[PDB]
Amino acid sequence: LSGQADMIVAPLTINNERAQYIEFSKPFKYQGLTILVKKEIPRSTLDS
Amino acid sequence: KFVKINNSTNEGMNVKKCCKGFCIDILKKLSRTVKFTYDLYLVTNGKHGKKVNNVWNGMIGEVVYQRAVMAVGSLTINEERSEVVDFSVPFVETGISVMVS
Amino acid sequence: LVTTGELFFRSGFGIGMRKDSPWKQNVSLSILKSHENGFMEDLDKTWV
Repeated sequence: LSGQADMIVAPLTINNERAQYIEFSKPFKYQGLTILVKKEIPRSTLDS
Repeated sequence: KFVKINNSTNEGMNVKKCCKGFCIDILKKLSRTVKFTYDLYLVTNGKHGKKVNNVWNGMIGEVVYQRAVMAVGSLTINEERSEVVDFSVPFVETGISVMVS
Repeated sequence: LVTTGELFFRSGFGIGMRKDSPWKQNVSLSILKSHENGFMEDLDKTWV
């Protein structure tokens, strides 16, 4: 909503708060949002 | 809906039989939010859409000819369909898969 | 690291645009045609 602009090609999630001023096209990738968690080496190796 | 009278007879009585499910709920919610009224009815000839000799077998055929606004149901977004009628934002992701056992 | 949980707030990405421009119909049709042609699937597989 500015000057040069004229298109946007990037990950831009579809949402209600952004669909009034502008409009999008048919989605080219369906993707939700998940949880990413850290990992550690298991201690149940019977080392002792 | 429309049901043919027996098999040989070409008449028919438009009986009333209420239908329900997944998409009907979203139709009801849309009606509540946008505050309009509807008189939904089932299709008569064929099923879904398949152009043949520049003729569509209902569904799409009943929206192209300005005979029924909107086509609520299980309609897959395609390449030729989007050129005749105008679709909206999808709400369920789907495609082609396999079912071997 | 590992990704756990289940998908929620499922949506899709999309190419942006400004207000109303003539590019809308052509862009949407081209994206749909590419999607149904398997080109997008192959490119995504190769790059991801």
